[PDB]
This record gives sequence, C-alpha cells and structure tokens, in this order.
Amino acid sequence: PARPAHPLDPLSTAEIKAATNTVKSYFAGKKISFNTVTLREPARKAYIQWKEQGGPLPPRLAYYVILEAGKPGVKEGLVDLASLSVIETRALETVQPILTVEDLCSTEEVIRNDPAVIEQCVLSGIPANEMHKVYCDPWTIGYDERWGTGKRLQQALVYYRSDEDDSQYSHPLDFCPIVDTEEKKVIFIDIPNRRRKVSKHKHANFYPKHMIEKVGAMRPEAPPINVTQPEGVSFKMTGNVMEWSNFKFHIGFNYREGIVLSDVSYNDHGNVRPIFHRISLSEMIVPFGSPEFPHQRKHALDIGEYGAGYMTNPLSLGCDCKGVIHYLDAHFSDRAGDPITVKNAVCIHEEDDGLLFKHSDFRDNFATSLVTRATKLVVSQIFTAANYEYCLYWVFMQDGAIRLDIRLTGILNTYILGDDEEAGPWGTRVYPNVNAHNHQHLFSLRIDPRIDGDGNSAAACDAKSSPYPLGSPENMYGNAFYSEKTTFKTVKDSLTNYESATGRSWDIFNPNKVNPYSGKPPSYKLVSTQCPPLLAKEGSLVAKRAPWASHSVNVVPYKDNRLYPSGDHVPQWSGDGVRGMREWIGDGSENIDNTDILFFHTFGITHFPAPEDFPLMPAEPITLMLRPRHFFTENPGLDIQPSYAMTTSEAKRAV
Amino acid sequence: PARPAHPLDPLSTAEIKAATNTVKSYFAGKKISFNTVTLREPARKAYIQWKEQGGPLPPRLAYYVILEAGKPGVKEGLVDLASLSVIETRALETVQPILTVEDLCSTEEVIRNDPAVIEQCVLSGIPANEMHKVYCDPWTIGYDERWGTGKRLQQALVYYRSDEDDSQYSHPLDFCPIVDTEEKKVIFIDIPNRRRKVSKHKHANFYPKHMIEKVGAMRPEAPPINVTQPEGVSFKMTGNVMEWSNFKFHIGFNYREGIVLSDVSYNDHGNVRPIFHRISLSEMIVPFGSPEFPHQRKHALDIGEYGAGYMTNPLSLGCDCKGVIHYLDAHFSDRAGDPITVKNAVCIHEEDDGLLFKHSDFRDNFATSLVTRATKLVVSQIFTAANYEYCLYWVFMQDGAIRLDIRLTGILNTYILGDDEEAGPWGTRVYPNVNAHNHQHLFSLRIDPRIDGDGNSAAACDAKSSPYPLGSPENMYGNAFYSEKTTFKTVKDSLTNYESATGRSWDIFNPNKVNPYSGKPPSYKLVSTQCPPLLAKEGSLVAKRAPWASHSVNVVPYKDNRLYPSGDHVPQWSGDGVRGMREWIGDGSENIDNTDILFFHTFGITHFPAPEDFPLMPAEPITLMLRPRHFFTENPGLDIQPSYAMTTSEAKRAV
Ligand SMILES: [Cu+2]
Ligand SMILES: [Cu+2]
Repeated sequence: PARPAHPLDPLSTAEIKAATNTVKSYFAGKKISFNTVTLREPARKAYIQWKEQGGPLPPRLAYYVILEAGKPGVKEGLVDLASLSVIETRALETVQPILTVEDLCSTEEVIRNDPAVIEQCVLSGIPANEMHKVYCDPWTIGYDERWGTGKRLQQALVYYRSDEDDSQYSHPLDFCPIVDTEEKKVIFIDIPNRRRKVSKHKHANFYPKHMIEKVGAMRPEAPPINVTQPEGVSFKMTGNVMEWSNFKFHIGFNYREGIVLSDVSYNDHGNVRPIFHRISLSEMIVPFGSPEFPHQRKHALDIGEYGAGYMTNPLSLGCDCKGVIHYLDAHFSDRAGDPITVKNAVCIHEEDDGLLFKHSDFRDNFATSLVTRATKLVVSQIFTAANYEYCLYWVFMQDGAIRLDIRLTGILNTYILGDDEEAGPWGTRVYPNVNAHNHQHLFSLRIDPRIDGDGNSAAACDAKSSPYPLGSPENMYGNAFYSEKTTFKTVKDSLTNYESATGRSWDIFNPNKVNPYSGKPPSYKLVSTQCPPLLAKEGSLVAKRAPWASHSVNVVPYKDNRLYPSGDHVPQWSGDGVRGMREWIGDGSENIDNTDILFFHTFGITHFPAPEDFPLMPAEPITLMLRPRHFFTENPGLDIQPSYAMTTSEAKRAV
Repeated sequence: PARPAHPLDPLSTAEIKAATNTVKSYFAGKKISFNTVTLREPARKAYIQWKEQGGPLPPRLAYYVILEAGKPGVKEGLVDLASLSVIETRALETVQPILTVEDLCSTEEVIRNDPAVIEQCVLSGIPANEMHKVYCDPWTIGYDERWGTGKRLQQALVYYRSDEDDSQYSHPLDFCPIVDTEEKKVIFIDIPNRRRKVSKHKHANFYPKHMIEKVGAMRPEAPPINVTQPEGVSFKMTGNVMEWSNFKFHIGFNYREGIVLSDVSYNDHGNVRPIFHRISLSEMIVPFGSPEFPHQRKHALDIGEYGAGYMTNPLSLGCDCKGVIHYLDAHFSDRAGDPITVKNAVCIHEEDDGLLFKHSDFRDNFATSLVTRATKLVVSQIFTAANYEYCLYWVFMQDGAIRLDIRLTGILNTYILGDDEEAGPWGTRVYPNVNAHNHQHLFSLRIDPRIDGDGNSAAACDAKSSPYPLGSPENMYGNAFYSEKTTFKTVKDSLTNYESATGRSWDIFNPNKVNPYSGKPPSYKLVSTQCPPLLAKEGSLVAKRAPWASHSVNVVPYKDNRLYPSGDHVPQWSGDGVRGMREWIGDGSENIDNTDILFFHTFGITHFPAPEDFPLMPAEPITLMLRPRHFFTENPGLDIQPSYAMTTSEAKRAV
C-alpha cells in the first residue's frame, strides 16, 4: 500500500484492506472476523528522531484484533504494511474486545425472537405479536461474576415504542436479557422480584409534530444569525497537519479515542517550541449510582468498550458545525475486513471568542484604548453512546492556551418505576413510571508532554496563607499568601485530587529550562475544577475496572503503547490484575521527575437527573484548560492586529 | 420631574437635576458637593403589590450623599421627587464615601507639585524638572490605622513614563504618597527602608508601533469573521424591560453595582413564573498577598469604593460588542449636582451558543436525528479600575438557565523590584525590576429570589457515597451514591463553602410547591466552582472589611436596602462594627427557611502572576450558573424550531 504523507496519519482504506488481506492469508483456512484494524503509532523516540534528527521514516504498522469462530477470547497482532506480513501475533483467550456496531446491531433482533423474552413481554403487558414494538439498547454486560470473560456477552436494556417515531425512553421494561454475542442467543434474563408492567402513559416525545400536539405549537422560526468568512479562514491544513496562529499539530483519529492531537508546537517568533507530543481522551466510565440488581452492571467505559471513533456521528447534516467548516473522514474495518468510512467525522473551523485583551487609560476618559478580539480554532467530533451524545471540542486559543470543552446531551438513561415506587435516593422520577438513575460521567485525559523540549516533570500547586500569624512581623496584617508547589518525584506522589480548599492546579514543566524574567521553569498549567471524586467505593467493580478514576491526576513513566488506563481489552474484565493504570503505577516508586512522563487526568460531572433533562436533555458543559505559565516572556498575542487602538498622543491630536 | 415608564428605571437626567436643586435649596448657604445621587428603589412589597395586586405606583425617590467643606464625613438623605423635597436626612461624621472620578482625577497633579514627592523622585533618579513624566494611580487608602476615617484619604501608586504613550506599569517607583482628598495635599509619604531607583530598562509596551519595534512586525490582518442578522433580533425591549425567549426582566443600572437585573420571570406556556426579584454584583475585594508595608493597603473593594457604574466604559468604540447591538446609557451626578452621561454603558445582543441539544438513533445509522442550536441573550458592561478591566456578561439561555461570565483583562498591578531583589513567594518578576504581587479577585453576587413565587429557602447539596459498605445487602457492589440536601434553617446554617469533595452546589427553592413528576420543590441551582477560600486570615483588615468573603454562601433575611455587604460607605472603614453582612448575620439565629431571603455568593479567582500576563493580560474567565432543577416538568426548549430534524419514518421514506 502507498505510504502516507505523515507517519501519524491514520490507516488509509487501502492500508486497512492490505492489512486484512495479510491477516486472512496468515490464518488461511480459519474462520476469522475482524474486530479492530488500526494504526500502531511509531515509537516516540523513532518519531522524534525522524522529525528532528533526520532519522528514518518509521515502519508503517497496523494493529489488528480478530475473533475466530469456536475459539475463546481474541487474537491480536501487528502487520508490517511494507512487506505485507504479520510480524507479531498472540492469542488472548481470557479477554473480550471492544464491541463494534456490527457486534451490537444484531442483539435487538435476537431478543425479539427469543421465546423466554417474548414471554416476559407478554407478562409485562405486551402481546407476543407486537414484539416489533419492543426495542433494546445493546450494552456491554460490563462485568458479571456469573460468566467472567468465559463467554462474550451483552446485556439488553429493554424499551417499548407505541410508534416507531416515539422516543422509547419513557417506556422501559423491568427485565434485562443477557445475550451470548457469538452464539447470538439469550442465555439468561434477570427478572426483578418487583414486577412493573409497561407504562400506559403517552410516550414523552420531542419532535416538532409531537410538540405541536403536546403544547400549542412550535415557536416561530427565529431571526437568523449568519456567520460568514468572505476572505476564507486563517488556518492552513496540509493533510492532517494544522497550522494556525503559531500552533502546529497533527490531527489524528482512531476507532477508540476518536480525535488524537499530536506533535503540538508553538512558533515563538521563529523559535518553534514543542508543547505536547500527544493529547487525547484515553478512557471513560459512566458509573450509575443505584445499588439494586442488576444496575451495578451500568458503568460503561464508552471509549474502551464501544470506541469514540466507532460511535462518531457524521457531522455533515444536523448543522452541528456552523460556519466555514473543514472536514476529515474516518476509516475503520468491518467484520469482513473491508474498509468502512464515516464521512465528516471531524469538523474544523475558527470562531470569534470575545475579547483577547483590553485596556483603557482613565486619564483621558478612556480615549487612550487598545482592544484586540480573540479567535479560537475548534477541532470537534460528536459521538453517540446509545442514549447519550458526547460533543467534544478541542480548542486552541491565541494566548497559547489549549482547552477541551465537552457538552453532554442526548437522552437520560431510564429504568421503569412502579406507580407506587419511590425513585428513592438513587434516581429521579422525571416522568410517570420513569426512573432516571444517578450517575457520574468521568473521563481520562491522556497527556504526553514535551514542554519546551524533552525532560519534563509535574507538580501540584496549592494556594495557601502564609504560615505566620496575624500580628507577627512577617505577616502583620495577615494578608500574606503564596503558591505551594509540590513537584512529584515518584509515581505515588502524583496520585492527587483537585482540592477546592487550595484552588489546586497542576503544572507540567521542563526543569531543564528557566524563564529569563520570572526564574521559573516553562510550563503549561492544568486548570480544571470539574473533578468529581469517584463515588463508587474502593473494591467496587467501578473502582477496580477504572483504577485511573480514583484520582484527579495520575503521572507515570512514559512507555510506548501505554494508551488505555483500563487495559487494552476492557469488556468483561473483572478489574483484578496488574494491567493498565494499575500496572503503570506499580509499587509507585518509579521516578517521574525530569524524564519522559504520561499525565492522566480524571475529570467530569456527577449527574442527579431532574425533569428538565427529559425527554431530551439540554447540553451540559464540562471544560478544562492547559495554559502557558512562565512558558513565554510576555503575552504572546500582542502582535495580533487590534480591533481598535488609540494612543495617548493620537487621542490628544484628535483635539 | 416627569415620572419614569417603570418604577425600577434609573433616575433620568431631569430627576437627578431636580434632586440636586432640592438638596442645594435645603442646604442653602452651605458649601456642599455631590458624591452620589441615585435611585432609592421602591420597597419590595410595594413594588410587587404595584406589579401584581393593582397597588399604587411607588413614590419616586432619590438617595443622595453630599460632602460639606470643613465638615467631617458626609450627609445623606432622600428626596421625594414628586414634591421636590427632602424627606429624610442625616449626618455621618465618621465615614468616608465612594471615590468618584472627580475625587480621583486631581490626585496626580497634587503629587506632581508636592515638594516632598518631588524630592523622592529626584532621590529615585528622576530630575525635578521631569515631574510631568511621573504618573500615579489614585487609590482609596483602603484603611490606615494612622488616620481611620478622620481625614478623607487616597494613596498614590507612583509610576513613570519615559514617553506619554508608554504603559507606565513596567516602571513603578518605590514610595507611596498619602493624599488628603479635601485639602488636596500630600500629608505623608511611605518610604521603604530598601530604596529602589527607577528602572532604566525600556518600557514594556503593547501598541502596534511598539510591537513592530519589539518583534519584527505585526501579524497580517486576519480574514474577517462576519456576523449579521438580516431579519433583526428576536429580543424585544420596551424601555428597560427585556423580553426574550420567554424571559422577561428589567435592566437597571446604578453608579455602584453597575448592571442590576430585576423582576425576572419566565413565561412557562402562559404561566408567567417569577424567578428572581433582583440579581447583581453587590461588592468586590481584590486582596493582595504581600505582607510587606504598605502593601497591606491593597485590597480594593472596587464596587463599594469606586463604583462599577462610575468606572464603566462607553462600549461604542473599541469593538467590544460585535454584532447587532442595543445600547443603554447611564446617568450620574457630578460634584456640582449636574447630570453626567456615559453613553453605551450597557450593550445587549444575542449570539449563537452552540447546540442546545441533540440526539440520533444508531438503529438507522443516525438518520433519525434531531438537532437544535442554542442562542443566548447577553447583557454586558466593562469597567476599568485603574490598571484592571472587568468585563461582565449576564447571560440568559434557552434552557432557562442564567449565567454570569466575567473576563478579567487589563494590566497587572506592579511594584518596583531591585535588580538583586527576589520577588519572594509574594509575587512574580514578570519583567526586569517589576514585581507583580499575588492577589485574589473576589465578588459578592447578590440574589434576591422569588423562585416560582414567594416563600423561599436555600440548601447545600452534596454528592455522597451510600453509607452502607461494599458487600452489604444495601450496597452489594459499592456503587450506590446520592445527593445529601441540607436545607438552611437559620442564618448560621447557610455559612458554607464550596467543597470539591462533594461537588457541592446550592439550591434556592420554593418549599410551598412541588414538581408533579419528581416530587421535589421547584428550584434554581447555583453551580459555581471558582470559589476560592479567603486567603487573608481571620482578624485581618481584609477579612474584617469584607465579612462576606469568608464564605462562598451567606443567606440572610430580606430587609429593604440590604444591598452592600461591606456597608454603605466602605472607604476607610476599619472593619470593626456591626454593619453590612456582619449586621445581617447577627447572632446567626434568624430564620431563613420559607420566607423572604437574600443569597450572597462569594466567587472569584486567586492570581499568581506569570510573564504571560505582562505587559497586557490575556482575558481570564470566571463563571457561575443558576439553572432550573425541578422548576419545569420537561426540557423547556423543546418547542424551539430544530436546525435539523428527521423522524424514523421520514428516514425510511427517504428510501
Ligand atoms: Cu448524565
Ligand atoms: Cu489578577
């Protein structure tokens, strides 16, 4: 296959086909299916040597995961695309892989045709001949101690639609079928002691026709707000390489993490300085808070169990991206080994972002004034996880900061509620017979830094009052306060949480350099306040399967392929064993001071449903920022043309 | 004077003149000057009775504060505009009032002509004949135990400009002159033991001409991003009354708080429901963290000591407000009693605000999809406090939420640093010989609620794991968690801080009503995470003068005229005495459950300067939100026309 323009470019449709042909040949005579075919990124050192030391172009490699009929677990390996050959291979019989759309799409039909399920629907008030009205969201079983990884399983959250255009979530059923993904059959059904028959209320719908019927009618179409860029955009893309306002980086994408930003640098007036080698979301977990069976199985690790790439929405229609947009397509492999494409998976564009800075002199009644507007570069994707939608926006700003904005929307996860049943403290009755369980949305931001070069460290920064008392010579009026910086020496030191008591922030810096003015090392500071503590207790399935979620920050030594904190194959893992973040942390004694490190940050929200979130939920914002502190010697955006500028002398001159 | 169209409208230029003529006559033969002439808002009950019970139009009243030559303190009172007469008056001899632009503008010239100051400049390396190059930011003295309120004082932070177009902040001097505001003379100069002569480095400038000289040249003008509304805006204003996306409220404005939003309601499909009777910023404090003399005097309470109204920038030029804007002018009185106008003090406009909500069905590859874009209504002002600029944005959203966004910009407060001097832990060397001291920016949001009517309460909501252990029948898998709501019964109960350990939020609700679905009282939830603890210690000048800053939340009984938490006349108050928030809290035993309450919220940031903030600082964001929870029975924006919408049946039909 033809080599890509960039070593970090995702596998092309041709490379994917070449890789699968190679694997099929290697396993000739075997009945195999493809689960994953993706780029195996080049080693960090090899990439940097190629990029800055005239080193050789790294080998183009493809990582694959396959299933073989009648064989337990999976088989994984690497294909050297240049020589069209398998160079690495191994069987993992006790693990289960990410669930693809194809793996999930057949589950609904299997439960509809299962006698045991049909009987439960009849028992629930739905005639056996109306099974076409029964729907279900196919979920990873998460983890069920009754089967471990012995069988590839899915659990089905069952719903009912009186009409195909209904939003089924107002009508969940009370039972949960367990499906054998391979054999495509229901092997068990969890049935509650308390039986709740299907709700007889109207469905809570949200399309215009439904609303016109529910409320008087729709609001009149509002006056349009048009945004146009007659002279084009200021950003320039060369393949997947982006160049904008001094920032330069590679926009990658894969089936799991979705958008992956690499080789991020900033051109500081000719001095191209590295910032991050790689940044992305490496994992997620949405732990629900109802202790009742079988709701403990609701703690989906969406990224590792379904894939932010696989679940991504084509942004073309919908009008998700307003303005002059630039799109990127994503390419994956289907079960048969054929390339599949999701068009407009990533949208890129620039928008006005308010004021960058401003200052006026009161001396001449603000006649002396300088105002510069801000513009931001947005790289976005939106993926759907059954009922929820996650809108991800990677934002680059003209002050050199990088921000990650997430907007949660879609529909609340719902379970049935008896007329007399109290949604108790575990959930909210958002509609008659509808219980929306409490849950958290936690994400694992993975940062591979290269702050102004190689050799980095991390630290926690806490604001604190001077220890000297009020009235002492050292703090006479008791107003003294400073920033206590605690640099992490070993992995154990980094396991820290956000603390409101100190307005804690974290620094990722280069101890080998110093700011000529402040005398502090150049750094990028993580300013993140939406850092919920993990509510599930220690030893819980949730805490064990997402060891990274226990702390807001985890810093470990860099190692190639240390990407996914909950392990490479997440579905059905019990959480027992040294893998993922648990393995990287080890005994916690490894050095992370002035070396190659990986910074994993846990952030998110805790959601206690309210009627306002139903039947469709208004977007809920989540944001974190990485800003330069002591990185530059002065405001880096001062050479940007001001929107307005009047000097004191120019003001006098205007008589 | 002619009566206003609305009882809450600010005083017109005519009412102001009528009020001052009345006061001048009352004090005939006395040499008085006007400090404040503003609207004395009608009693809460009277206003509500007028608005909803056909009650009489409240009396149009004007509150005034005057100074009399040779008399200590001030005189304040009320003028009944209808009868053009003083109906209330009293002398406050031991207090000092807010500092007006006129009070402040003469200070610079007095220090330039003071022999003692001139000598200090010469001693500092500046020739006596170059005093026109010496500048100073006139500050309230804050509080100096050497004079108390016995004399009206100002302190001058001295700077030097080699050229009038320079930004003086790179060149502060080491001494601090104390000025008698009335006598217009320097009565003392604080001189440090360590002498630092003026910096000989170039000034750190930021205008284009300066940048062209500092760096190669300016960046090319970037491609324009145009925003237009060909069919107009969707909001409708009738005087100061705003109507937008079901929201209805009065946009007021005064010399102190700046923007004041009143009588806020939401039209819930014909049912006009009250939300807030009044919301605004009632006070601020920017406490600096250097314990060294005389830096303890740097803890300006900008709102109460200068006025967010008095300091507001005309938004006309500058291009601060992009798009189709609607402006409001502000009117105050000058020292002579004549109305003064600041045009375009408040700008109003609507903007796109991303997605309001979205959901697609994976079953037909997202063909079934509904997308609705969000639009926000922004009411903004920008005021200048000497070196800093505060950009305030009150934002109304289509999900019924109200947000307050603040962007800090302008220039860092700076003090001189010796070549050999360590900015120590109290500040940062952001430029040669420049020390930018640590400081916090704290604000007091004042909320007078009327959540779905009269009779309100407040509570803290903390996320917590179930108390039952992992493995118990009640929490078998240890994932259970709930929201612990603690309703405040007495004032003392409300004194609470944000807690990251529980992701604490606060509810302002109506215990007299219940949501038909959830069974919870209707409420608006305060979601605020930028809540720094007050770093100054108990008993410090800072803590004593801003008793409200000690807690993130303070809830006290409503009383007419309980507006300013640090007292009505803030300058030079020692912090000793029962006034403001200290008086309202009392012994903390008063009831605040199901009654008329006032909710004061302290939020802001802690600032540790870095070179990136100099010589001009990039905007730093601060935000808090008030969102409806259990207020509505479903997403209130569902009747808004979707940007895109395709039904499952419509998707099938498209073959
Ligand atoms: Cu949620
Ligand atoms: Cu600041």
